Amino acid sequence: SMDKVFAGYAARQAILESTETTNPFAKGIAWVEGELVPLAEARIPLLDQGFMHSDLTYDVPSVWDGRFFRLDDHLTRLEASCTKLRLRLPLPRDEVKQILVEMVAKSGIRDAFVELIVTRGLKGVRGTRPEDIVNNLYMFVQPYVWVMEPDMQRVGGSAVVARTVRRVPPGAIDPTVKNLQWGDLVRGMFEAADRGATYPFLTDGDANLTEGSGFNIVLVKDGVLYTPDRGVLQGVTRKSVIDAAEAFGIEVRVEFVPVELAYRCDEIFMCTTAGGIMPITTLDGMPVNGGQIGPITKKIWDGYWAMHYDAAYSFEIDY
Amino acid sequence: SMDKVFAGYAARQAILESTETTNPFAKGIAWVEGELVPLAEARIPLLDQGFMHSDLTYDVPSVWDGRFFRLDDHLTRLEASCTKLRLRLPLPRDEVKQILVEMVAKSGIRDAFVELIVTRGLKGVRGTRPEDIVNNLYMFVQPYVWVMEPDMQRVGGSAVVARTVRRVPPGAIDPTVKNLQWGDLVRGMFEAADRGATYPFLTDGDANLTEGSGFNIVLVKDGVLYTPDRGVLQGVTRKSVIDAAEAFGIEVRVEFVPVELAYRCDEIFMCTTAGGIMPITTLDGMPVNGGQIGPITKKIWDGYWAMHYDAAYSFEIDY
Ligand SMILES: Cc1ncc(COP(=O)(O)O)c(C=O)c1O
Ligand SMILES: Cc1ncc(COP(=O)(O)O)c(C=O)c1O
Repeated sequence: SMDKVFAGYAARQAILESTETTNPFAKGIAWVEGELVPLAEARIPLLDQGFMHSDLTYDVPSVWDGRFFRLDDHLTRLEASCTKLRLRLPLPRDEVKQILVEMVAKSGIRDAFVELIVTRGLKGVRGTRPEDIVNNLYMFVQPYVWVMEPDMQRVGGSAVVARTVRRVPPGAIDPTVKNLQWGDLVRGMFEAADRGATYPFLTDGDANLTEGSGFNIVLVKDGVLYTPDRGVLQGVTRKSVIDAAEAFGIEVRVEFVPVELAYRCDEIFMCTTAGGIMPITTLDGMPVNGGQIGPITKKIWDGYWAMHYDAAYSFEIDY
Repeated sequence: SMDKVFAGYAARQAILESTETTNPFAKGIAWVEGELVPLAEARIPLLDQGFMHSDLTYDVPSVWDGRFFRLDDHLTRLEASCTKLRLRLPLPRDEVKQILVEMVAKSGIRDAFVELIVTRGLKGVRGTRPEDIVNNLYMFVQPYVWVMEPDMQRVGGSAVVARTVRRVPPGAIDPTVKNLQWGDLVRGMFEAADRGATYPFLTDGDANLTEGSGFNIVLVKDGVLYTPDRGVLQGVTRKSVIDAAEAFGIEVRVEFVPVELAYRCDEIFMCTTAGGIMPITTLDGMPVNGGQIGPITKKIWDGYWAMHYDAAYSFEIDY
């Protein structure tokens, strides 16, 4: 049912575009210091510690066909991330939700990438008394972003297990805290391109799989799903994959996933908010179990997008 | 001869402060997109990938008593860092040097912290063709920053070996590439404060010392200097420490430094551009070999500041 999903998106894109010459927010909208402004014009202070030392957390809910998807899960993860970094969401949570909906309405964007950022503020942890630290908030709405483009999801992507880089371990930086410190992940993207592939899979350096440059990894083997427990973000897409699998009666094991399972499994897909369910059909230059998108991947694919119209996981925005 | 160095600084500081209310650049000046602006007013595009994914490198030379210290070393390290990250300094190096000198002069600042930042730009590595990527440059000059303030340097600070966090390993993020991804270092600063100390010493997760939140670590035992080789920034202050130690006939060992050596060494000091030579007299709540600043620390301290008037390591700015 990719045709239905992608055709609906192509149609809504054409409409969105024809608003660009008259709606200054049609290419994205940003919230900065309580003002709304076109995304291409948003500026932040050079001295903000979110920039000076990437001292921040963030989270990215999405809108599809005018329905916010699992927004409360994203806001709850954001607050959990903040707590773990000794940050505090600078506005009441219900007010933040209110602003996000309004921002989407003004943009007219029906399929949107939505980002919230909480930074330490203008005074850094080093030599500022904690009582004088004032956290900052930034939010923006932009057109939906594809870690895997629709036309590649019909074909499958190519991945490698990275050998020149490995994932930052939790004892250095907690990967359950969503953060913008992408040094290892960018190295991985460089390595995949050098090796003639699109996506990097990073190990934990101890012969287990973790995650990639903006996605969780799922292996399928003998009808069972396998996905890394430790060392990764606990994605909302992954959580939706788990909800779908259980509804379908497919076993899911969130556990230590040895690198070797990647070379003898039946299917592979990545999952993430900016793109959804993303099949992988070659691994280290070899077809994954024959090279075709697998049946369980397809079932999860359809179940994920179905959830976007399910009131238990979504709500409709008034534009 | 701390008295002379610090009293000279205090005097120049009183002059600078007296002008804060009439020189608009006296609190700092920034270069953004070819424009010079007061530092407190400088702003960068929200969508710059230096913010969105901390996809950048940086470097921090300094000015002392109107004399740039080792600027060409810092600029060469910046270019080497750019190369490792596949970035390119956006202006010719000699034009970059000329702008900085101009910026210091306009500010009137005689003791300056000078930062250069090269970011990926407005288009990210994920989903932009490399040929369409355009790196951005930001620079600023601000009053000299003290990781350890003069009064504390006369007496020594207190550190802990961090036990809730360890340093990001090189196979994840190269610590010789100066970067603003301080997730582990901020955790270290929190841990130190939680424990009633100031400075965190992070290990490599294999029982060896690395560096801290903005500084290298040097141990002194039986007349020999020891400082970690792998897993740390190759500090320009550390390079100056080595030049001074060789000048004095003191042996320096840049090698693997087991954590245990910190508990039985004779002296400890930190070194960094933002403060210079910073003695440590208590470790994990215990005195370091008596709790007094050691004689080899004092010799390195004096020689470090003497090098700031040596034409081989510095040049005078025309204000
Ligand atoms: C490193 C990383 N892992 C996993 C994910 C997937 O998380 P989620 O499904 O909540 O978007 C992302 C999100 O972009 C990510 O950046
Ligand atoms: C992590 C880290 N280690 C060491 C240093 C010391 O480098 P340098 O002496 O060149 O300033 C710095 C400087 O702030 C640093 O951030």
